[PDB]
Amino acid sequence: TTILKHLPVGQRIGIAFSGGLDTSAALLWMRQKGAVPYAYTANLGQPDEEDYDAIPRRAMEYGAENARLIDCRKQLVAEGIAAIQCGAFHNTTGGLTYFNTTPLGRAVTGTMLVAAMKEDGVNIWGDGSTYKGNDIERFYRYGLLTNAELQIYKPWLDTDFIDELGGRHEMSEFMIACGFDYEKAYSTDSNMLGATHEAKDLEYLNSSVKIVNPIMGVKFWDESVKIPAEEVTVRFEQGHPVALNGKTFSDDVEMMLEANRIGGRHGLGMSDQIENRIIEAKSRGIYEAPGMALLHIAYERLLTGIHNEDTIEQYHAHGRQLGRLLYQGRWFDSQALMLRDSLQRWVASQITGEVTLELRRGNDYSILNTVSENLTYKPERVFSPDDRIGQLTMRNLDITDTREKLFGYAKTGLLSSSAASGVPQVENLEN
Amino acid sequence: TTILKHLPVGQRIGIAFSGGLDTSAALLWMRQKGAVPYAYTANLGQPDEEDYDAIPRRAMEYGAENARLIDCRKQLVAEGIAAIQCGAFHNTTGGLTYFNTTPLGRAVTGTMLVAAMKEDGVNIWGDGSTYKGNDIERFYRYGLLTNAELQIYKPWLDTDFIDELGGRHEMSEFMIACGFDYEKAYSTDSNMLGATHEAKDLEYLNSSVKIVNPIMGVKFWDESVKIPAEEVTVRFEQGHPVALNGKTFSDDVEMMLEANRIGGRHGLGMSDQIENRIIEAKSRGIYEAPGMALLHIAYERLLTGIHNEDTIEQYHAHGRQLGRLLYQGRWFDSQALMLRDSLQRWVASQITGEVTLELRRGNDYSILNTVSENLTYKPERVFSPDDRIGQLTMRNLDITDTREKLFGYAKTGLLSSSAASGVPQVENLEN
Amino acid sequence: TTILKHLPVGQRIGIAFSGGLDTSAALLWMRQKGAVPYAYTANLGQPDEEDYDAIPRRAMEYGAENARLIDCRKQLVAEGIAAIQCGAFHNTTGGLTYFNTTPLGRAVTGTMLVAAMKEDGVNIWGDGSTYKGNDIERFYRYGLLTNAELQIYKPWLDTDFIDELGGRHEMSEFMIACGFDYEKAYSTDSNMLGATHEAKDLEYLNSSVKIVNPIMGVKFWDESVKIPAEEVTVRFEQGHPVALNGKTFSDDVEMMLEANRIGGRHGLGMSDQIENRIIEAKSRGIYEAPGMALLHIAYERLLTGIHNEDTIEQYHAHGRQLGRLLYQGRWFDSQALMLRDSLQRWVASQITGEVTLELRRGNDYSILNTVSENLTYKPERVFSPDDRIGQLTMRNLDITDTREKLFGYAKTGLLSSSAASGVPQVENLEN
Amino acid sequence: TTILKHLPVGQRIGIAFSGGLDTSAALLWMRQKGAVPYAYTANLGQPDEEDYDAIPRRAMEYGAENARLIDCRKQLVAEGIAAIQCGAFHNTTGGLTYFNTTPLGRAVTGTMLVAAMKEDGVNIWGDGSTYKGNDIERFYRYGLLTNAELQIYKPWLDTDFIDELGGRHEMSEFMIACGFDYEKAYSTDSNMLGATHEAKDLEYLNSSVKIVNPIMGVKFWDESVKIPAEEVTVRFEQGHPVALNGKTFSDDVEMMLEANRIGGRHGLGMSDQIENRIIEAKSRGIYEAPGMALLHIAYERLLTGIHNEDTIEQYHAHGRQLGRLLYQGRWFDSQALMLRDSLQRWVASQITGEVTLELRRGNDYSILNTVSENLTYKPERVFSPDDRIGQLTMRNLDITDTREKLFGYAKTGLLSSSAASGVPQVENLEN
Ligand SMILES: Nc1ncnc2c1ncn2[C@@H]1O[C@H](COP(=O)(O)OP(=O)(O)OP(=O)(O)O)[C@@H](O)[C@H]1O
Ligand SMILES: Nc1ncnc2c1ncn2[C@@H]1O[C@H](COP(=O)(O)OP(=O)(O)OP(=O)(O)O)[C@@H](O)[C@H]1O
Ligand SMILES: Nc1ncnc2c1ncn2[C@@H]1O[C@H](COP(=O)(O)OP(=O)(O)OP(=O)(O)O)[C@@H](O)[C@H]1O
Ligand SMILES: Nc1ncnc2c1ncn2[C@@H]1O[C@H](COP(=O)(O)OP(=O)(O)OP(=O)(O)O)[C@@H](O)[C@H]1O
Repeated sequence: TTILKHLPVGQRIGIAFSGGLDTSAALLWMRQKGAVPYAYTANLGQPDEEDYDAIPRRAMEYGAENARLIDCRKQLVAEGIAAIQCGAFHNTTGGLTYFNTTPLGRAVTGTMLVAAMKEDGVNIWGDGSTYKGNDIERFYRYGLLTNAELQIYKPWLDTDFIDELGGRHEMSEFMIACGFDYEKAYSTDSNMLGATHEAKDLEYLNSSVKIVNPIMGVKFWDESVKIPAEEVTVRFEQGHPVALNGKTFSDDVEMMLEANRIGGRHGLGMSDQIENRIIEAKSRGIYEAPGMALLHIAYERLLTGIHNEDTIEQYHAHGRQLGRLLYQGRWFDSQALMLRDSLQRWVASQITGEVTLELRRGNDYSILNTVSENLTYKPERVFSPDDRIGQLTMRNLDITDTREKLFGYAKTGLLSSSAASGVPQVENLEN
Repeated sequence: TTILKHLPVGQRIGIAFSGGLDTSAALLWMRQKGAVPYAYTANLGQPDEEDYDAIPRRAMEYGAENARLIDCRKQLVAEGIAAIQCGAFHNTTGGLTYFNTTPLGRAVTGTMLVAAMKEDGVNIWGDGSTYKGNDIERFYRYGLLTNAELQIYKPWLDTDFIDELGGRHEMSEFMIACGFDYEKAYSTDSNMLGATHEAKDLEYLNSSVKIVNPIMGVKFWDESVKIPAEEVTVRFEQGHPVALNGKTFSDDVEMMLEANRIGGRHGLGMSDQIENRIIEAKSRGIYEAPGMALLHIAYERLLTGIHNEDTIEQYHAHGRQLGRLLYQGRWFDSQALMLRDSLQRWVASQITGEVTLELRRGNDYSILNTVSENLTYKPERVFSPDDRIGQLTMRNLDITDTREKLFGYAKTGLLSSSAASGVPQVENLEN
Repeated sequence: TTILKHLPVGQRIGIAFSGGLDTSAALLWMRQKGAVPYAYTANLGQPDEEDYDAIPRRAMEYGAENARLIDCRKQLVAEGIAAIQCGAFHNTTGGLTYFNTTPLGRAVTGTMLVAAMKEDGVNIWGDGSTYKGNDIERFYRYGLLTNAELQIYKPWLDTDFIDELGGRHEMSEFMIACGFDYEKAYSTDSNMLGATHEAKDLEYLNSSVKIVNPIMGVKFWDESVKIPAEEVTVRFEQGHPVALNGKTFSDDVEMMLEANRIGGRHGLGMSDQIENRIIEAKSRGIYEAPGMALLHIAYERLLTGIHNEDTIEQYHAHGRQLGRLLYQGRWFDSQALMLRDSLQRWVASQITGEVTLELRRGNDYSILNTVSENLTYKPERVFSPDDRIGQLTMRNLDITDTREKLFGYAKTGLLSSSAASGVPQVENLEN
Repeated sequence: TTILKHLPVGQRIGIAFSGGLDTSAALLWMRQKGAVPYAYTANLGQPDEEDYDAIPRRAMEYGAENARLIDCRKQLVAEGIAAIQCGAFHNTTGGLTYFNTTPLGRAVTGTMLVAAMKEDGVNIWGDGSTYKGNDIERFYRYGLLTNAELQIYKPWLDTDFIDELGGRHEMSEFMIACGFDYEKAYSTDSNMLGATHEAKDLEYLNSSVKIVNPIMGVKFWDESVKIPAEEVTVRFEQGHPVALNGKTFSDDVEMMLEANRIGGRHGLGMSDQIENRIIEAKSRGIYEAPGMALLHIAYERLLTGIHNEDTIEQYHAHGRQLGRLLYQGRWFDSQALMLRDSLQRWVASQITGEVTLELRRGNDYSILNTVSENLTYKPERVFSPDDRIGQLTMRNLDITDTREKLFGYAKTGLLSSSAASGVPQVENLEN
């Protein structure tokens, strides 16, 4: 089988080790019960993490056979930039978008840590994501995709485990009992692309961003917090974000880190979404992604000045589709690769230019300038009145056909046959 | 022919009379040259219009055989609400949307004024839209659609006319010469759904919202302008917006007028778009639509809590498609009616509920509450760990197929065959 | 729970009783083991069924508390006609289509039999579909959709059951042992809309239609079988198929039965498809649907003469999407209803006319005539050379933008910069 | 201007010279009137053309300054194969498809002949396509795309020309008068990918394929014509068609020529389509494309055995969209390149395998075998009954939401609240 319901005694088990209580207690438990756990910690540039190096040490202290720190920032930022280039975001509300930051983190974490484990001769994976969420499924697909012989063991869904220790307090009393010493209004996941806040009090639709203490930006909704308007420039070269406020970077990680600081000072990008889980039930989250939002705005502004209507519609439609696949843990499936590759090659390749913005609070900003060697937009941009008259006349054929259709629809009752207005009246409950 | 290149002497000609210099001079000229012009003015609830009644009088004074004021507010608001229900908006940049307010105005104006003219035995139409824009084509389609025998005469594209008087000063000197007495950094069109600002200085991408004196809201970008945060509630009943801040209205026109005041105090909805004209060339505009934006945000928030993923994706895809048809002057074509009707019946019908927002400046706002008897979202909402294990296992078949595809793509060079990362590397210029 | 793993002793259990060995043995077993089974047989107009009345009698003989025959033909044909109107078919190969006949049968069977059971105070359902196929899931969704308190019991996935009797021979020896007396190269499912043939020898891609003994048509691939060319006319009225060869019918069931005879004499509609199961693994089937195919061809021919390009594209795109939802057992989900309703109202409503065809063997036929009061097509159908010149000239703006894009793509290596042909060369493995 | 209304005396004019009466008379006339015409003939592998070499000679005899024969077969076949790989076909009726053969011919002809002309210092183009069709616009876009300074001169839309000689007889009397010596039920255009038949008697929907004398295949509808069943194998390697009946070819042109012979003996691929012109009016045509059809069938059969559901849906949707762009003369526009490139790279690259078919008459054939190293389909292809039970159970959340929606739709009147059937009844004219 793929999913082992019980602890594989004596077997080498890889654990995606975050360092929290859940994985610490599970690691200690798996060792105590006879398994040989190996710890793998992903450096994802978590904004509230200042000492990634201490994590593998705690894993060793708790029983890990070996513990490694895998740096995933470069790959994370590369995929985040690809998402920006593809507009691979689908959970939107009134124009505010969730930038699929956790989905991106799992795609890189799931593949890189499993590759690292297979490299160390480890073919069993364990991660603390619960059986009720999206993550459990994302890690599942990316892992089996990377290692065909990968088997999954999640002690948290093992009777023997859940039996004795099953709650937070249960795990804490367990650590104490094992000889080792050692709560918000919501849970937070984060990486350098963004932070998500969900569960607990955020489960209630009457809670709001007001109970959140943002970790990548300021509380822009608090009028007492001072936020000076700020001018910012964002420049792209062939789809690559290369300069912020005229400064370049040694690598994309440093660029994204700076994008985060700029948007962070304003709270740019924060949204509140009710979304659909992979298991077709809804969930609610409050999200942060200051740098992604900054790049996304500049990218789209350039896009509107550089590409034609049909190409921009493909960016939107293929982008939304890709966003859903990314969210489902299918970022590397053939249908996703095809959409991503096509958008990167034909849309992003031409995105060269610079956008100037004035940022104030949250999502309030203004566009101040747009420049590009590739613009198809031109001020006061060729044809005569007579050329237009002919073009207008060529429309008569189709207008006549449409007029006949309206007559036919009125006849069959879809449009009111009695409309002393001139405005066709569609016959449904709303009109 | 349909488009008459020269003035039809002695013939009754209908003129969409706005009251501006252009149509005033044209009316006087057409009468002077032998035609029998009839004036029709549409009451569209233009925000900067306080005396619609005086317009037909000026038409009479300038030579109109008869002049009528056609009230189009009810139809305008009805179509605007339908657009909200259908998310019929397509020009977006970073989540900021143009609400197709001029397109909606033309659809109602073009049909209603032509119906009024045909009613008075008038079968020739003239309107001052230039031969370089979208409007000329919108009025053309809606008119011929409403009156099969409609012929078009636009003096502004008549040699005899353009010859003598051809400029603004030319027309002004013409009025004076005819015995009658009588400039911004951009041109403005507006109706009660919104205001558009384009041309002149706005043709330059280095101009911005800063040179605009908004007519439906405040200058939220001016830090010296004081804008108190404000809580607002918006309630829908079966897709119909029925209450604002707990108050109902005698009709939808009054509701929209109030929505405008609420969003106006904050500058909600304002955007800057580079878009594609019907003639496939780009144009730039700065837009206002405070009430539409307010309703749009609340509607979408409810939508995310009430409908499933596939239904919401149809709202987005069909909505964007509909927005483009609306923009092209095809709001009543069969393909548009089908999308609009389907969305009104199956999506809007279930949109019942109330959304509470906190508005600050421009597009900076927060969602404070979302309630609905039709929510499918439920706090802490059924299945066991074992149920999930089986569901996860059912994925293996497709994961194996995908793994084989990745192998095949690496083999054919689409993915790097040499990737010591674990993260598949797509082979294109961006990666 | 929803799915009962073990027999609910003493409880009333509803069984979708087909009369085959599987359900006969299961019914006898469930009674013998203490449950109180009720039998429900759906009359679906199975082509190879001549005595539906005897089925409930055999159920009574085997232990059914009560047995009913539910006529589902009218609903089946109504849904089949809706599918035709919506082009709700998605498994196609070289233009040959699977008409989703089993999916349609399950939607009507699953809802109607469950309603019948709930009517008799029965709230547990059992059906013999295996745990490896699509059907098990289709019946599951339609049942719970119709009865919220419905619980599922499938003895075939019950250890106690599978234990003792688990094979065909096991069940046969069981009947004998219980006091009652009593194999092709593939399995067949069928209803009056079509017949499916799959499994066994058809699992192999080197098998073909040659091993199939069609039950709704002749062996058109056998040159020794004589098939006279035949002229046939098909007439629709507002989307409803009303006449075949000039004759009308007392109801749609009789019309479909005649459509089947006409197409059957030729083998019209037969296809061989490799498709994707709901569980994302592939399956292979050989299908028959002579009447559906006949109506589908005539409907589409009229569609091409009556509706415009955008409307026809929506028919194809929304139709394919709907076909997939139908196949998944989601024919009544909101996203499906929206697509189906929109197509029926705006596309089908205008389909009035008659198509004449000459049928020969299999899918070889010719179109001989197409007539319709609603045609927008007209022989030698308005504009001048000068009108076209202007229209062509209006294209220059976009052509220039496209030329600049080609230059940009060549520059970035997507198109060959070295092409002494004039034909742009896309840079990928295929060119 | 771009389109010259009158003959540019003394100027070098390039003429796409087919050799027919129309271009022969125009060439002679343009020389006689003072222009300096250059002739360019495209070798497109026209099936009914046995002496392409004589064409430029006749051009020289009629006054051409120089005349060249440009071989376009290789490029034509390359683009035709790309279309097959992308399923770039959109005019379909009952599964029968028009393979966009003229659109492909114009894309190669328009670009290659203009490049040849610009090469000879010729910057004015003339072609005999009428102002009422699609071709005039296709040649227009491909030409200006290839040569920015290209100007168009079509004598057929020149008053001076149309004045004196305007009809066929007029042109014939003209040739005689100039010292040179020298009708079906429809017009035919053709190249090695296919033949189109339209106009004249085919304008009437009561005409049929029976009045057509096919030029690429036999009259399969004539029962007296003997057509022996034939087995054929088609093999692809990474999307490239490489073998037919086990034989390979020196180049793709020879392969396509053989594909044509094979399908031609049976009349495979012939269809009758009512379609929409670029100018939104309908037209009718009868088409031949035996080789394209043969490759298309084999390609799709392999596609169904190799790619997953989402990837196949993209092939269909993106393919149909691409087909429309191709038809409009936009085969090289950015939105087309993006769709074509994505499909070639991610779908076609994996199409390796062989399909065996039995061809009889017209579109009647059977699939006999399908093999591929890349198949994801496998006979008797992993999961247990318990795994399926859990997977089925995970559906309850969404089923409950859907049940609530049905209740809501019944409440708002979209579904009958009174349905003693169990089958939800959609409330519209069709049900
Ligand atoms: N930086 C990291 N390195 C390695 N593994 C990690 C890292 N961050 C998270 N994980 C793994 O992912 C699991 C889930 O993450 P986390 O506990 O933060 O999520 P959550 O908010 O509880 O949501 P869910 O349970 O749905 O995943 C952790 O138990 C751990 O196995
Ligand atoms: N309220 C109205 N009632 C009747 N006709 C109107 C009204 N508003 C505008 N029109 C008609 O529409 C024409 C175009 O409107 P307007 O002059 O405001 O547009 P514009 O900004 O110049 O842009 P364009 O020229 O592209 O339309 C006017 O010349 C007039 O004929
Ligand atoms: N006419 C009918 N009336 C009632 N129930 C039926 C009828 N036809 C089929 N069924 C039910 O559907 C079940 C599955 O049908 P059948 O055995 O014909 O399918 P199959 O070819 O074995 O494929 P699968 O197992 O995937 O359904 C039967 O066991 C029976 O419960
Ligand atoms: N092989 C060729 N080489 C060069 N030019 C060609 C060739 N075939 C066709 N053309 C050009 O295309 C024009 C149109 O082709 P043709 O006359 O065959 O089309 P048609 O059936 O009359 O339809 P339409 O007028 O709509 O193009 C010809 O007048 C000629 O200029």
